[PDB]
Amino acid sequence: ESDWGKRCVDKFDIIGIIGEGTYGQVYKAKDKDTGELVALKKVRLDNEKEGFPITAIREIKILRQLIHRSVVNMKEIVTDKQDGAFYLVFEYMDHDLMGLLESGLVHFSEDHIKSFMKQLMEGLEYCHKKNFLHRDIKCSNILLNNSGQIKLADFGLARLYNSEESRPYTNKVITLWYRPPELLLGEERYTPAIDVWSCGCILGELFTKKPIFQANLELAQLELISRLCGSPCPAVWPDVIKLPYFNTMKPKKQYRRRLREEFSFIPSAALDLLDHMLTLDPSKRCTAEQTLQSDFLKDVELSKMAPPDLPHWQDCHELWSKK
Ligand SMILES: Nc1ncnc2c1ncn2[C@@H]1O[C@H](COP(=O)(O)OP(=O)(O)O)[C@@H](O)[C@H]1O
Ligand SMILES: [Mg+2]
Ligand SMILES: [Mg+2]
Ligand SMILES: [Mg+2]
Repeated sequence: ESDWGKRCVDKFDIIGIIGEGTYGQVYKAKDKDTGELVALKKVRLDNEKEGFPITAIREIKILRQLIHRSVVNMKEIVTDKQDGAFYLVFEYMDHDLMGLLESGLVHFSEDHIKSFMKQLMEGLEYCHKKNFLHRDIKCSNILLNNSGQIKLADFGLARLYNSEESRPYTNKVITLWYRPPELLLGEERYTPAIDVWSCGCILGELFTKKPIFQANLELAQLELISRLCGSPCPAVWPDVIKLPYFNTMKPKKQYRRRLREEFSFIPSAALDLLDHMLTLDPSKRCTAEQTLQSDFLKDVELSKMAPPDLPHWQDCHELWSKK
């Protein structure tokens, strides 16, 4: 169906609110004609000074350019009854990574992690190849269904990136805990590397079940990053002295990288990949394509993997986890 925007929201049965969204609520709902479960993201128009939100417009333009298994795919746009909000429509996903981790109902085996990472990275690689930067990777933006299928979501901060030559981009992107060192240090002409750093944080978080860098503020965050990955310095990161806040934001002692010691409990192949993902110099950081060729992922056959043990009776989304 090419003919978007005309079908009515009342063709869906609204089951319940699953999210609080930037420009409207997110609903679980059911298709009355097909019986299919969907998520509806509301876009409210009324009382907006500038009408339909430029934010949703950007996301819509990006979503429409991406078709991949591991990336959220918007089915149609529907309207409130007329004569007024729109609703973006997506395949319903039972959970997101944050809600699950927080539920305390789940445990992820090495095999589960491999499978999740394989799917996340293939989604990410696809986006990068299309010249999109995600810029908001975090647990709450990764969706998982009961069949154990992963989808990268929330393209609300994504943008096109110039692969041919460098361009200046917005710096305060990515929630702080997942934000890479070059951004904390004020880079504006950054790269798809920023997203891979976010993913290495997820990977580590899957093993410890807690976000691996948890600070309030930027300087504090850099210090925590320094403590694990080593201080940023020219010896490992020559270009670092060119960054705006390098002198201003300086860690507290000149730390050694102790990533491999701190995460020794992790399997060695996972740990290689983690090491590479959390490499401070974005130009040395592995690409999304590189992660897929790693020991940890290269031989993961998805068809041959058992779905994980996820609750089929509770939908573990981030909003739920708070309530
Ligand atoms: N297609 C979907 N299926 C199931 N749940 C979803 C879907 N899209 C979003 N959600 C839930 O709604 C929450 C908000 O969605 P999102 O796209 O992340 O908007 P935002 O973070 O900008 O408010 C997500 O954390 C997720 O838990
Ligand atoms: Mg989100
Ligand atoms: Mg968002
Ligand atoms: Mg590697």
